[PDB]
Amino acid sequence: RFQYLVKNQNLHIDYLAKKLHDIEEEYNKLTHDVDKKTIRQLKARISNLEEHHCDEHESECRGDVPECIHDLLFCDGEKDCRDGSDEDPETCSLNITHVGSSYTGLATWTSCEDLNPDHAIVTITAAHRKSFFPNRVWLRATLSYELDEHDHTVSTTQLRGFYNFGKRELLLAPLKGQSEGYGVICDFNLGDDDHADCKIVVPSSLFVCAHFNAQRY
Amino acid sequence: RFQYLVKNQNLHIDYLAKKLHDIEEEYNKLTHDVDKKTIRQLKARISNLEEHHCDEHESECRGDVPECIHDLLFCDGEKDCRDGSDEDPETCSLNITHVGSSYTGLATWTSCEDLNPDHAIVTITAAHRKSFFPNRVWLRATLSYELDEHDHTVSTTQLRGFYNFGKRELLLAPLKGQSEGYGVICDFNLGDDDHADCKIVVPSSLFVCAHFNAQRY
Amino acid sequence: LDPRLGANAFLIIRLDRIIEKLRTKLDEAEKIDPEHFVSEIDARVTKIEGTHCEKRTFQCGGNEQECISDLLVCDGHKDCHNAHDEDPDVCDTSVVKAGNVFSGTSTWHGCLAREDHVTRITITASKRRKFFTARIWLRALVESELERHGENVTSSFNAKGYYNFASRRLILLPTDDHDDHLAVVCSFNRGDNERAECHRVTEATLHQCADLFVTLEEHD
Amino acid sequence: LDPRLGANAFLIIRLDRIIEKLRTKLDEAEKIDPEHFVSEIDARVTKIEGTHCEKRTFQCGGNEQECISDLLVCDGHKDCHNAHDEDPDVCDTSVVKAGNVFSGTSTWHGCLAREDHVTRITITASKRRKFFTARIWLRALVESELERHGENVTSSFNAKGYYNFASRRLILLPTDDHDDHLAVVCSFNRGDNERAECHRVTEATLHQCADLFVTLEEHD
Amino acid sequence: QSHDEIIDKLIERTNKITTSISHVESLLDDRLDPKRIRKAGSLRHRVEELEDPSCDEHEHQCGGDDPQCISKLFVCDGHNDCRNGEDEKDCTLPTKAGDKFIGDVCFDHCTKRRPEHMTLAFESSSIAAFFTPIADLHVHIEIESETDEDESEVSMPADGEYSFADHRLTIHPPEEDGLGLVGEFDGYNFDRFVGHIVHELSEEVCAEFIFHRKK
Amino acid sequence: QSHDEIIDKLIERTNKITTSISHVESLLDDRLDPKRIRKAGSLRHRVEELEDPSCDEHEHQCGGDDPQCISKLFVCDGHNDCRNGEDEKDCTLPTKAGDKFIGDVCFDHCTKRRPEHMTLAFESSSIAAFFTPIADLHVHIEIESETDEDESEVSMPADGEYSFADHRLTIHPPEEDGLGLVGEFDGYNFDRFVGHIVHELSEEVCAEFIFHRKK
Amino acid sequence: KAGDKFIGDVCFDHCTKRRPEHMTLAFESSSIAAFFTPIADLHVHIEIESETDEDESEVS
Repeated sequence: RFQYLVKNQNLHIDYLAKKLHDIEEEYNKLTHDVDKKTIRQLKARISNLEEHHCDEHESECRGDVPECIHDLLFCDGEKDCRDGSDEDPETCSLNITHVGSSYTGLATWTSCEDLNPDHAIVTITAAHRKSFFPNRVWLRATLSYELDEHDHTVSTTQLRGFYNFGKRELLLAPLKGQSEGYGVICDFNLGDDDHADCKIVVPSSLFVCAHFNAQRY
Repeated sequence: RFQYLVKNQNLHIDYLAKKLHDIEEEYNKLTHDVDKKTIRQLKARISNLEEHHCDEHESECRGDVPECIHDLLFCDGEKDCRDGSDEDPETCSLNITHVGSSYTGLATWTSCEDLNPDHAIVTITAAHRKSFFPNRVWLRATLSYELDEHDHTVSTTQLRGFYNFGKRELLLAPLKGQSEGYGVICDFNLGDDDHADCKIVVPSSLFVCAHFNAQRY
Repeated sequence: LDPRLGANAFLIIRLDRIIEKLRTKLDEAEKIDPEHFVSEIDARVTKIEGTHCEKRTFQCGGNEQECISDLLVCDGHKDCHNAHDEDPDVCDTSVVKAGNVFSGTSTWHGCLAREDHVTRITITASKRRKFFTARIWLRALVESELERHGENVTSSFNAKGYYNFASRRLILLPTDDHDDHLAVVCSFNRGDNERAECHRVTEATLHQCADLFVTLEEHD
Repeated sequence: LDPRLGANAFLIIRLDRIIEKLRTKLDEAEKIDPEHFVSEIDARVTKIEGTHCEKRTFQCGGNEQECISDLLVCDGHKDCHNAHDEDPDVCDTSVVKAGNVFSGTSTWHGCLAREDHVTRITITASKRRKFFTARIWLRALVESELERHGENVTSSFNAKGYYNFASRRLILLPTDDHDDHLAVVCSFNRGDNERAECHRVTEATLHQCADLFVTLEEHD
Repeated sequence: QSHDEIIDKLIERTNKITTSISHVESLLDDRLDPKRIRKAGSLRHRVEELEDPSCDEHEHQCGGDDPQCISKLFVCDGHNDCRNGEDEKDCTLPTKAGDKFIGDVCFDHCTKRRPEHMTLAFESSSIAAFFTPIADLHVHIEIESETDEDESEVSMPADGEYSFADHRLTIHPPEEDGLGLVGEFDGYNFDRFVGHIVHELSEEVCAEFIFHRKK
Repeated sequence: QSHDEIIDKLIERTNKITTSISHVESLLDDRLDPKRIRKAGSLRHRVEELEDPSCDEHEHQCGGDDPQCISKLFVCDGHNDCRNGEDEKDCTLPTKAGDKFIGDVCFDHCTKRRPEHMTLAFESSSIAAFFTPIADLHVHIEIESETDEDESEVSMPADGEYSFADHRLTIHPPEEDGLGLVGEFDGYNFDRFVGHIVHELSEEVCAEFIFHRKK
Repeated sequence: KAGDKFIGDVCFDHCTKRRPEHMTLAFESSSIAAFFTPIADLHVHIEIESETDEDESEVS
């Protein structure tokens, strides 16, 4: 009969459904593919870290050609470069320029700090854009470092300065009027964003008062 | 294909097996029929309890006929009865005759017992058979009744006597030599085995010293 | 091949009708419980098998045979050593428990004008303590279905009363009603739990005006 | 009727082969874990990315950047506030845990007469405290498969030593053997856990006689 | 081969269930089984006998859940007395026809000879088309006596009826004398019935015989 | 009707699974998917570059689980070096034929004109039947210069080989002068290769051009 | 067979110092010689979880 053979066909199916669920199940057990977003982070971490050809205050054009042009020429407003590597986002980027990025690490004073090396925090307070501007900001920030754990106090000096594209280096000094203010030099070049090799200097001679390897925050 | 349609046929079966287990299961939930052995016990309990025609010391032949013959005539050795109801097991039975049946109840003394009615136990110690003998034993037993709960003591008088088939009554008296001994009368006739209406008497006058409704043990 | 296997089916199709018909039998089987019927006879007979004891006394169990005064015996704590009461079978709340509806025919001596009819006693509420076995205070609704001039009417009055564990008695008196329709009284020992023997009576007189045999209606 | 239903089968039979072939794919898929491969590169690269710190000092985590003396830092109780150690990922016993067998090729400078060959370090036993992270004392069996005149032979000696959590070092010295075949030393940071970089060395000299890169053999 | 391994599977499973099936059909039959019914119903009767009776002697107790009393005359009108429907469900008329019953004496004030036995042959039996309740009978009461002098044999014929509810057959006296027989059934169970010989008018009992159905 | 209700059932379930199936076939392909492979393998390379190298400059590192160093000359003998079987599994010869590559200058001490660009056309390429390891090439190095006076165009032809393992093609100097080109691949990825112009004997680098494959 | 694990519950131990509560017996390998039925050779690891006074000791 009609009713019949059907009663089992629906079974052969109710079957497959299970042999499959017992699969989709054994699937979830095995993890989810890491978020291309992972590889990307590797290629990054890696890429940040080898020499570049250029002697100082020249930087290479972003793109395929190596070619080295002097740091200064940015910007014409126009593509200094033939390549126009510039025009590409990785150069004109928002995040890069973006203000109110903060970097911290554990400052261990060669010089000052009798006490046990304390937390240093150099954070950006404002930095000039205009519209177009592919380039490096000329900026203001704050350098804060704990007095103590005990004291629960903390020094906060205001700074002025810029960021060198070519150098990958952040150079800040006390704004003024303090006459002793302290300043700070942070080198990018892991190649990473986040990470920098900062050193608290004396705004005079640019002599290293203390050193701290920083991360963002 | 051959392999094919089979894969589901075994399923249609693996099916039935379940629709059945879900039945045999719902079966056990519903109780087991009480052990014909139950009805039997009812017909018994009931049957033990209406008159019999006979005036005293006559009993009816077991079987279909009512007929009444004098208690005594048992046994010829031979069937006194026409019916031969006798020859049937319910009359010549083992259990009935069987020695070392004990009956107890709570004796409440009209007479003696200042104290709170105590446990009485009339138990059979020996009782004559021969071989054939359909009939009633002429027997010996013991009557024991607690002094107290407190005392933890207890009187135990030895008895002699018989059991009247017709009467359904157990009649025991102190064996002797005590000169005061006490005796006991127990009537069967619920019709039951187990149960009896015993009364501790004075072996003299057969006057009721105390009464106790007994069960076996 | 195709025959021994395609025919081995006409064999299975059979089991399909069988197993099904078998379901019907398992349904018929649940309706006659032997273990139930037997119980009906036991109770039926035990009902035939008076008190040795004196009234409002409690008869102990098999072991001894003693009388105990009711109130004292249902202490709620063990009256006696054994104790008869303590054993779980009697004390068992559930069967006893009210909230049941009882219906049945009320045949009158005719203190009431009105022709024979049905009464429907239904337990409204029931307090005790938390435990509380002996005594069960309760409110209930008593209806009758009687004909006035005109159509079928229903005389309901509200009642208050109690259940006496030992008494195996349920007494329901009227509340404050203008009707003040007379008090109903039911006893247990039918030998079913379900069933009870009742009578309509007056308080003062404490006569019996009518006979009423009720039965618990199935909840479903 | 018979066609649309008897054909709807040639449709289902398909899913049967499909679902099956699909099983094979789920088997192929378990062999390439991406999340695994990526990890290989991470470790592979982290391996490329020296110590700032001084030797036998412990580098803290991201937050600060401080050096701690090894013994002090693996108190077993928290060395530091944060603490780097306390976080479950490093401390995790399982990966570390011995009982593993490690094999690999031992290329000699040829302090030993004998041609290059394979060594098989296998952890015999491993005591600590109950907890006990820092230090893991252990016994192990070192075999080599080398040819004498005549057939393939196997030089096994028993060893005793320790594993230094921080050191990422496994030191295995010979027991009292007449052979007293020279001590093996393995370090962790391959960046795999599995894999280790070893060297055969003499105690006294504390020179390197041979290079040996081992890999944990699968237990199954 | 491939074919074979297949084919075997389905047989031995069809039976593995055909068992579990009849297995239950048994447990069911066990709760319906008729020998249990009567045996229990029989017990019920013993109880129905105890007590001051619901219905009258004359009146018939319908049952059951709810009692109701109707006349013995009253059922089986053909109108229904009973909600229950007793007056019409008891499918079988106790009274057949042609039956022979052998009675064993056990108490005979009544006759001079007192006989050992007494056969009761039922010649005819007819029910009026309108009346269930009463079935009219024609019976020959046979007797094998030994007289002092000789041997005597007797086969006195008498009319009689069997009442529906009562299960009580009244055999109007063969004799002028007005000794009559009155046997009241258990009924089916047992066709065995106690037969009282009475003075029809008086209803004095003066002879009891246990009658057994001869097969 | 009865027929119909039946028939529908089985269709919509065949698909309800055909989905769960291809659903997994996807999750699987995701862990095999080739774009992920190269991308990861590419990362591996970056690492292989770091460090004092397992194998020699000359020598080739087989891999992998267990290292082993064999000569660059040494693979691809046709005997197997490798347990691993590297000398024979790398299915593809980097070096095709007919390819054109455009180089963008970025450091030219080397020529007078320094040109902006420099096209590299591959005329022929043949491998000896016995030698995998080295494929011989014939190439035309085209150049569009502007001279002071006029415009000059050049298409100097030169021989050269591509080494198997190195991925490094050496273009023996077209010139008497013995300025030659030496481009070392990433290889597939990228056909882009840095092209160093050197003094063939010296191996002095004096001109770097980034060559991109023209499609 | 082979592969079996057996857990022993002590009940009389003159024998060891610690006396342990328990004692696991793991069967690693088992091979019979092709000629000999009568005797099957085994390789076993006797595991033990003792508590020492000082610390805890484990053995295999």
